Amino acid sequence: SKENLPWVEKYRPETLDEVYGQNEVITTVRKFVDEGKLPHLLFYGPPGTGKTSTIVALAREIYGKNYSNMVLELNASDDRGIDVVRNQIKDFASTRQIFSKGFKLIILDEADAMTNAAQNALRRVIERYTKNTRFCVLANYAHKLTPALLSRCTRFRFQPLPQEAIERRIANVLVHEKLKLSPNAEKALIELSNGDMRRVLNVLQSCKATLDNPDEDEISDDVIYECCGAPRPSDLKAVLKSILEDDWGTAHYTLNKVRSAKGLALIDLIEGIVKILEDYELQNEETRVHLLTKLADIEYSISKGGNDQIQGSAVIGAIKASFENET
Amino acid sequence: QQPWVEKYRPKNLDEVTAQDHAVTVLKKTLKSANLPHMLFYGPPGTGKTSTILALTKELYGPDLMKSRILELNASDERGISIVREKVKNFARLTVSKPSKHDLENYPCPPYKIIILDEADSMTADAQSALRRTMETYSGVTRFCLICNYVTRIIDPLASRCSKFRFKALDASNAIDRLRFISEQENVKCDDGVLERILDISAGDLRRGITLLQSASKGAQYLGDGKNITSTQVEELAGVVPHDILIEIVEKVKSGDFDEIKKYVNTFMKSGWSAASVVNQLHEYYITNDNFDTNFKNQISWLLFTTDSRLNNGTNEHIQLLNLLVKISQL
Amino acid sequence: NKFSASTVHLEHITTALSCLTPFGSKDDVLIFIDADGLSFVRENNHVIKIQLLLSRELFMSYSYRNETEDHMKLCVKINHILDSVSVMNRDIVECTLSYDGHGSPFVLIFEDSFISERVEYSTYLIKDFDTNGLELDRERISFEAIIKGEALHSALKDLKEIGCKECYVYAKTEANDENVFALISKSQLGFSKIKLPSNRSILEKLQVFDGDSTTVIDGFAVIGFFDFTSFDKIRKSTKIASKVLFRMDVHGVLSVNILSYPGIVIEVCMLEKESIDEAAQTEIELLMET
Amino acid sequence: GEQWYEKFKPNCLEQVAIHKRKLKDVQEALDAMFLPNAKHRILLLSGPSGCSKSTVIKELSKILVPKYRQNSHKVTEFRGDCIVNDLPQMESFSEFLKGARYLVMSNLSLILIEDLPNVFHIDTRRRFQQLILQWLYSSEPLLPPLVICITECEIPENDNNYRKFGIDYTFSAETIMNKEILMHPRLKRIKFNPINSTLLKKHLKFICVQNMKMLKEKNKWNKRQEVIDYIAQETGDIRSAITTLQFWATSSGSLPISTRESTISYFHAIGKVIHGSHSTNNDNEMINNLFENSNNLLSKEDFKLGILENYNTFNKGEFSISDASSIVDCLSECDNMNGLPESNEYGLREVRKTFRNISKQGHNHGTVYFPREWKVRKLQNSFKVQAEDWLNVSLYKYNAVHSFRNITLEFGYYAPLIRKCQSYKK
Amino acid sequence: SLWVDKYRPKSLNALSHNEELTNFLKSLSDQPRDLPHLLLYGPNGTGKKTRCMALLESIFGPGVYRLKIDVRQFVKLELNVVSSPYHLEITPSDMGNNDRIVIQELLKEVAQYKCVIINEANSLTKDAQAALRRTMEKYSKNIRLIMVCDSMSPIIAPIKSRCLLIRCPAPSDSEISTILSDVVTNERIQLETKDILKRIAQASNGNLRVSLLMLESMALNNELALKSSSPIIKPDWIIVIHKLTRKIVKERSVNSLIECRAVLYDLLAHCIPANIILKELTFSLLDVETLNTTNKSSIIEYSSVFDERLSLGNKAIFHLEGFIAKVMCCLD
DNA sequence: GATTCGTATC
DNA sequence: GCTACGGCTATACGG
Ligand SMILES: Nc1ncnc2c1ncn2[C@@H]1O[C@H](COP(=O)(O)OP(=O)(O)OP(O)(O)=S)[C@@H](O)[C@H]1O
Ligand SMILES: Nc1ncnc2c1ncn2[C@@H]1O[C@H](COP(=O)(O)OP(=O)(O)OP(O)(O)=S)[C@@H](O)[C@H]1O
Ligand SMILES: Nc1ncnc2c1ncn2[C@@H]1O[C@H](COP(=O)(O)OP(=O)(O)OP(O)(O)=S)[C@@H](O)[C@H]1O
Ligand SMILES: Nc1ncnc2c1ncn2[C@@H]1O[C@H](COP(=O)(O)OP(=O)(O)O)[C@@H](O)[C@H]1O
Ligand SMILES: [Mg+2]
Ligand SMILES: [Mg+2]
Ligand SMILES: [Mg+2]
Repeated sequence: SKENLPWVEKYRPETLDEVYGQNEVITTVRKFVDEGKLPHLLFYGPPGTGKTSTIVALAREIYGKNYSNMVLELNASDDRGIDVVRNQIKDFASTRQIFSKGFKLIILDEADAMTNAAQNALRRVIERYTKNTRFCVLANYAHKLTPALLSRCTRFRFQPLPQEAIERRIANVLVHEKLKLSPNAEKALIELSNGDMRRVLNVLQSCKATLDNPDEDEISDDVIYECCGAPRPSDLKAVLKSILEDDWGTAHYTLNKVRSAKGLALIDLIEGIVKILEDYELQNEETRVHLLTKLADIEYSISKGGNDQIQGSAVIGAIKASFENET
Repeated sequence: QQPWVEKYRPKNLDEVTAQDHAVTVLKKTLKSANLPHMLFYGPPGTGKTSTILALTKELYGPDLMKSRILELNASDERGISIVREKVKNFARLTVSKPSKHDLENYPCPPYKIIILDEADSMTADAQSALRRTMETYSGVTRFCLICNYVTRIIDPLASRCSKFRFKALDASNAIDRLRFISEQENVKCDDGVLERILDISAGDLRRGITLLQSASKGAQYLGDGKNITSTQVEELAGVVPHDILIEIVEKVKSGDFDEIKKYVNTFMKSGWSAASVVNQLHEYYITNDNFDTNFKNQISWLLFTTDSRLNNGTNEHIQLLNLLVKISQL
Repeated sequence: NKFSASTVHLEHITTALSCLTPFGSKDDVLIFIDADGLSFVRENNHVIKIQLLLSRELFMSYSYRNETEDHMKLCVKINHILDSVSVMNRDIVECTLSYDGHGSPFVLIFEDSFISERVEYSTYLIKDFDTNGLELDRERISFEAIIKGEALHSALKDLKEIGCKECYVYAKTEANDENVFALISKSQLGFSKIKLPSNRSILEKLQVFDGDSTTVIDGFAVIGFFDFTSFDKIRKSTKIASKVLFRMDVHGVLSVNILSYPGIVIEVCMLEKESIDEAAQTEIELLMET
Repeated sequence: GEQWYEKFKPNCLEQVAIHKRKLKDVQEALDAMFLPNAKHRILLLSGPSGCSKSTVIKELSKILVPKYRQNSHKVTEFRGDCIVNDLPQMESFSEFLKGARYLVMSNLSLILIEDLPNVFHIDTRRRFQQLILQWLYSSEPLLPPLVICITECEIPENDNNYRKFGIDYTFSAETIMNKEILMHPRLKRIKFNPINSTLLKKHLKFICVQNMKMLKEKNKWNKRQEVIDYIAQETGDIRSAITTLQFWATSSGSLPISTRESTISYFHAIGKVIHGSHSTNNDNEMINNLFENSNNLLSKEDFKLGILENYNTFNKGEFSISDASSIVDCLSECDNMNGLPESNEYGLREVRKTFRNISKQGHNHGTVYFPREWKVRKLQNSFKVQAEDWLNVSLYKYNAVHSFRNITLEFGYYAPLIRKCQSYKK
Repeated sequence: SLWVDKYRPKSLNALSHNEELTNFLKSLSDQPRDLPHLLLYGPNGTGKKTRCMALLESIFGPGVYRLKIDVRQFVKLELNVVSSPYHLEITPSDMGNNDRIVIQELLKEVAQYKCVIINEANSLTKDAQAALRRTMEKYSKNIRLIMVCDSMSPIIAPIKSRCLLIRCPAPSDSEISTILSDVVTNERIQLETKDILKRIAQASNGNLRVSLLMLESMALNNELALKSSSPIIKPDWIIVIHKLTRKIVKERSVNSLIECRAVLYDLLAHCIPANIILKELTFSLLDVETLNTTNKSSIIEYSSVFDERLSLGNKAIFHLEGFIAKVMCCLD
């Protein structure tokens, strides 16, 4: 029944050896568990970095056949108020071991979305039952956590997945699904994911769906761009060239052609232009300020809706005005 | 009877036009059973609800639809308590056993779909409870989040759900559908018509269908039997006539504050909308080759700022007067 | 239908299901269905588990037409089922418990000639964890005691009345045919103990082992520190019981078998609190010397 | 072997650390409330913490209650910790007030209510308000005098979801007692002020002279004067001052002297934002300390309205119009930030910076006032009632609907000059 | 009783001030079955509500102008409701911010081509519109909403997409003068000359309601007569705004700013909308001949910035005082 | 914290 | 017949 699953859920690692990328964290937690003592962990980083697939694999490797009665998992999908923390967590972390297997792991996923009162009531539970219970905290935003809670928690930072790890996972997915992927399409997947395994898995699933024959046909870069409606680098470069060099009429015509022939959204083009403009000379310091401020204002306006033609004209005019400080 | 928008709503996935990528992904996953969590987004009136309803009726069938589909939108409460109780309980429920007829004439996938339309209006507090809900109950339940602004969707939910974007229905996308509707409704139009309808209804087809229906009703009431002209659908939509626009431009050229204020007062007396006149001014000024680059940049930024202010819900008169004064003093 | 069982007596099954009321009042329960009968397993906070068995002989039209699975499991709520089985009577209401395999409601058809009430409940997926985790190990049983239901029920009611924030279990046997079994309560009033009688009518048997379940030792006291919020979960279960059997091993797992067709068997398991304070055990031992 | 705020406690009225005028007015009010006539029934004492708001009532009762009592001495303080078996916690105060009304003749005893019931809970709060309201309006010919010492304190930040407001911000008398009680003719609210430096120094010197052997033994009697001056100048709390003095004296070392930090009042905070602080000449430090110590006051929209309504006090309002324009523009910008703490920081930093570059010596300043927004909202509610009545009578006579906007703009003004001007003719 | 209600047309043919709009309404009423959701946008005083009433009478026959006032209750939001045969009135003014729940309940109760009229749709909050964008689309077989608003700018894009845009131009001077002549013919006032009606029309700025009310007020003041030099009875708040404009253009000081703030507080206590207060202050400031073109441009720029700020803000006093301070600094 | 008035005292 | 108990209920508190 695992085939009738999304690729982001049936490719979830079950062992620590399948969690690519976070090599330092994996090695450190392996040393901790091999040496017995495991400090109170706190996993932080961008979403989709493997902060849950790592802790669940660690729990499975520690409590073999006992992942159920030794691990208590609470997330934002369930209530985690004062009453919950003071009753359920306390009762679970205050009782003796089932078979004297070790310590009782408590996984608190998405602990950032927790009230400060609960985060302060949890600290004494963490410190007073640390002999037989070790707490793990998963959070994407560190500012939501009490500084004392951060103090009484060893911090492991799950950085965005490097290119090598995502490439290895893509290779494994290709082998498991009997698929073919072009290297350019793989690089496009790398740049689209921007450090997120779930994005890569979803785009690969959509590409396999988009193929007439998922067996004898290879997922090309054009498929990877069409399945997500993302702008190709060529059209972004053409738009940037038209805005920077040609007059106002031809630049507007090119922008309309690019956004119409492929249906590309304006915000995606704005992000692409921002990325292509980062590795630019721009000797004058005012050009950078004008570009960043005007493009951020236009992106904020787009996030609230409006007239796409006016916003595109604003983009063109802003870029031209910012690059007039060049000469 | 029924409005033309609801009368020609796509019933099956083969009727949704110009959304080729998402619709073909859904059609291909219809054969299989690996449909992932979906995040439909795009301009208003692009065919998200129609597409999801068509997929729902194709996968399960009318009888299985009620027992295997839950729909929640802005019309109902979607708070943190609702997400925590109703959505979670529905997802936990085992999928109902299809009947023999359902298995014979429908794919009947082993999962069920929770449709959360207009999800951009859901608070970030209630969007954090869906994260694990759409992840642990993934092999028995599927989630379809529909919204107009992806920015309102938190990053975790956007990462968990597949990103399907619905393209804007321009005059080269929904023209076939509009012509089909006109032919089915026996509508007489001149050459070039329905193109202005798609252009005025930019990034939307429901507005275009409504405009076509209103023009058809007007033509029927007239009794002349002649085809519908472009100026009719232009005036009916609310587009400012070109003579009024050129008079506005001429008043702008003569940088007299009193004359501009008087003519803006007269224009607001006429009752036109600020958004339409601003859009038409943009189309006139940007396209005109007589102006130079610096003036075009400044006027583009001024129009952007004016539209941003108007979208916030401000007085049209003051914004229009300030914009025209700025254009005059340029 | 794969499963279909008809019963005429509803008060018995009503009381059996109401024995699970002190647990989660409105939550999910798991129902295993096999040839022997149907069972009800409820677990709270992974610290206490209760199992209720209803034998085939209790019913009168047990079929179990399923063949593809040895046992059939389904997850449903508790409040709705208890309310349905609380139909009482005026003419016997013959229940028609049924379950048509996967993706089918657990239908409870009640027929009373004049009334043809039919109730259906949708099934939830699974508790999704290894339920058999609270089972005691039958090699290191520290002590094994049997107490009548009324005495234990009265003791638990008395503890509930006086608060009893935390509870202790004291068991000791002497070679002079003097066996002591009592419960200590850490309540707002301090440390209060309830000494059960040594008479065989109340305490039929008490054997304190040495972690081997075979050798009986004398003079050694087994201390069990259990949170009362889980110890009162079987307070009403012993009210309808005749004999109650106690079993605790060195792993800090309590096992209470409740028995009242061969009746109803209620097999519950409890975890033991970690007993952080070292002087707590010492002061309990000192108090027990009086 | 005990705390110095005890043992060295006042024994007579003279020892009480209170100003002469405050003592005389409190004694006058008590003497008026002990007469057979009952012009004033309750005395609502209020003030900051530890401002001799409790130690004076007992001393007054020592020489007042026995004089007017009958023959055939102290207070009857309400204990909020007595959990009666067959009595709900709300009914505890009800029983207290219903049994304290029997002390009139031969049983006279002042009723002191310092520890209020859990007024943070809405139900018992309104029950207490009703109970004290019944006391004022009671048909009882004779009632004993009653004193409610509401110690005002700034309630800190809390995790309560909404629970209205007022009692979640401050513990003042207005947040417990309602407007009907405050404006009642039989209520006399005598507010108290922080203890002045002179009386604090006098009482600290009295404590020091009453115990000097250990002071000279620990080479502290010669350093006593500086310690007393610093303690009496840093805090206005007598009990806290005595505790700090005891802690310093009993200690043996070089531990710095510290005391509780007072919370800046609303008008005080407005003055600090507008004018500045003489203690600290660094704007950043002052603003940071103000936000850290009192963030429950700078977060309310009243403080921004307070600045808007009170920035015209600098130099009596003779400052440049550009400064006022900048201040109001930044206030509007902060209002346009949906209450972010950054907006709260900026809206005060800009005002303080603007009022620093134009600070001119020898310029008299005016007085401040609370923002005139409650009056405006009451007038708006009155206009709402008027418009509702006009639209109600309009629809009842003729079938014509009129939008509330048009009623405010056109109908409301012309309705009198039409209807009543034709009533003249009839 | 009132002349506005006395001379209110009760049918499509009775309407004689738009012509083209009346013909379009006839076209819409020719087929009452396929009635799309209608959104009337135009200047206030045009007669959009009267046009909606006339259209409903055309669809639902006579008796539309009936007035079945009743009181409802929502959770205690006890908003009054004006019911009529196949016609219900909803005013977003009576419930600000909290309008979503009450409009949801009213819509679901009406659903049970019934028409519900929601005037001044601009006052609807972004949440009520969020509910309505699905309420209209879902139950579009048993209810047809018709909404009239002054300007559709604060209306979300989906609602404008699902509804039909119909423009209602303000009455012209000649036709409104003709309407005034008909009024003074039906109830004789013995006008000295018809020029006074034209001057009243010019002083109404296309607001027929304002023209009728001021004509009735002047007739009552002059004892059912009219005079060539009869004073124009403008609303009091407009006079107060003109006085405030004079104070601003005369006293450029901080004490004058305090006086202006007091005047603004009085205006707000008169329940006058802040946006229209800012608009009238700006336009009165632009009418002063002493100020030069640069000053007027600065005035209009500040007005735009501060009305945007007021739209994106809770407290209205701050923005008005800021605009006054900015214009005062510009003057000197 | 700033203003105005008011005693009380060295 | 009265009891001791099961179910009902008014309710102070809960979050
Ligand atoms: N290192 C990895 N190697 C392979 N797949 C990975 C890796 N990290 C994440 N994934 C995949 O991404 C999915 C989501 O990751 P999770 O660990 O469940 O969530 P997360 O990474 O903690 O992000 P958040 O903050 O919880 S939304 C997993 O189920 C895997 O399929
Ligand atoms: N791709 C399409 N093909 C055919 N008709 C379409 C398409 N997209 C939209 N429509 C028409 O649009 C109407 C229904 O659109 P909806 O899907 O309800 O709007 P939407 O895409 O959900 O945008 P909203 O309502 O602002 S969330 C019907 O009249 C359809 O015929
Ligand atoms: N000279 C003195 N003057 C005043 N209080 C004194 C003095 N010497 C000792 N004390 C003690 O200091 C304390 C001050 O009590 P009060 O201030 O009257 O009570 P309070 O004002 O109600 O304080 P709160 O509001 O409860 S914090 C009492 O405990 C007194 O016994
Ligand atoms: N065609 C017309 N002829 C005469 N009077 C009219 C006409 N249309 C509208 N009116 C007048 O307008 C008044 C109502 O205006 P209203 O609908 O409130 O305007 P708005 O919809 O702009 O608020 C009525 O009193 C009526 O006398
Ligand atoms: Mg996770
Ligand atoms: Mg939709
Ligand atoms: Mg006291």
